[PDB]
Amino acid sequence: EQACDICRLKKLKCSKEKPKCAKCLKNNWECRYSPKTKRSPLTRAHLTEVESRLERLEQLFLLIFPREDLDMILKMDSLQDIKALLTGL
Amino acid sequence: EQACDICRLKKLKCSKEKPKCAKCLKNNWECRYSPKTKRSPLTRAHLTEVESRLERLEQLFLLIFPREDLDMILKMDSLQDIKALLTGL
DNA sequence: ACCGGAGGACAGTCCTCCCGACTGACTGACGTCGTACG
DNA sequence: CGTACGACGTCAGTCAGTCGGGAGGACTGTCCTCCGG
Ligand SMILES: [Zn+2]
Ligand SMILES: [Zn+2]
Ligand SMILES: [Zn+2]
Ligand SMILES: [Zn+2]
Repeated sequence: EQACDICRLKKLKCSKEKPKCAKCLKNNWECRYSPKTKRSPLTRAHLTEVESRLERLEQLFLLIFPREDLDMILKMDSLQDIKALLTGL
Repeated sequence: EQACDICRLKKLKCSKEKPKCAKCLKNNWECRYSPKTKRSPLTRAHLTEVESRLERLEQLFLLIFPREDLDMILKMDSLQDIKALLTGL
């Protein structure tokens, strides 16, 4: 089943043979089969672990700071910004 | 297709007839077909939105509580109590 | 009766991969200028 | 001097190649019902 890295990236049929394969072989490229990427399980128990801890950190957050701040953090991607937020106390 | 509240809790086969079904007519029972109860979507995109929020709060709380059992706190249910606690900031 | 879990239709993932559109390059054709000849 | 021919340059059109939206579909895991112990 698994297509080689390059065929994946390019989205063309892979011959998939061993070691290399038609277009990496032909075209002159180093053909690889990368490991599947580890992702979190998409189960319902796990979505619920995570929604319900996020909820409880939100509940605790609100005893400490205003709701308007909740909404800012819940969007920040930068670690300086998450820290500065906290520094304006 | 939908089974009745009761056949649902008792786990027996439901006749499904409306308004009152098999048993619920028999045992002269309060027969409800309660509406289809919502869950949040199990999709990858939504698992991931929620995991990004949780990470950001998780990070914000590493700085509020650099010292431990945040989990102790996360389990409490009382608002006064939690706030009595935190005022040991 | 009661309820753990089998059974199965279904929701949605998460792969590989075919196909269409868009961009770039190459070739051809036309037009304009310059030179040569009358 | 004037006209004609050739050569070069520029523009347009067509073809090919590549990134991309996403169809196809096996599969993971859900989430019902209700069997039978
Ligand atoms: Zn390949
Ligand atoms: Zn390859
Ligand atoms: Zn019923
Ligand atoms: Zn009923």
